[PDB]
Amino acid sequence: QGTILLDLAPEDKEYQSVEEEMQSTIREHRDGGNAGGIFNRYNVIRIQKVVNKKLRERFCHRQKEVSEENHNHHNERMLFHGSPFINAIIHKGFDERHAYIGGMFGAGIYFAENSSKSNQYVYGIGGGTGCPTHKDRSCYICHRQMLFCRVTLGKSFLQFSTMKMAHAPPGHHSVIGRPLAYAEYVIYRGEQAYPEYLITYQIMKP
Ligand SMILES: [Zn+2]
Repeated sequence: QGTILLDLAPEDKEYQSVEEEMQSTIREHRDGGNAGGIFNRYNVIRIQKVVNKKLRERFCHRQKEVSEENHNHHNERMLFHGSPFINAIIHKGFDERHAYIGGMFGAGIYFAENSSKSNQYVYGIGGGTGCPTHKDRSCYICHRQMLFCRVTLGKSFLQFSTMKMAHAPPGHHSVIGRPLAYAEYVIYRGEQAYPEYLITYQIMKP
């Protein structure tokens, strides 16, 4: 019932689909690569499928709950996640302890539709101290990991202003924050995300 990790063959449709979503969603960030480093491309080392029967059942139960609360619209999206606690997430799921961070859109679990936005969170807020080994936010050596996740958004609060908020208004299951304007997706319950794919990669020096 615990986690099984399956290495995907680069010739597999799933590997190719995930790598292409990861590469195609790279953007040039407003910070000129301060947080996540300077790159236009990833070198994908491997992609692992994450199979956890218990996490999947709880995700499916929560999605049905959210669907019923939002006129049968669970609004599932495939979104990227970066976190220093990725290793814990694939084994134990999104734990509101340590999966939660702060940001412009309040405390919660942060996802992005752009892989390069999630890359800014891999080593912590604003890239933290960068890679453990070289303390380098733009390390081209160290292997990074990010997740590509199934995320139940239900009813989203759309935030567009650069205003610090604590939490979404009542009756909302997520925030979509857009302060260019790359969208960040915040959820408040760990069971609203399933870590489908573990991507091991390097950022490439242009
Ligand atoms: Zn490094």
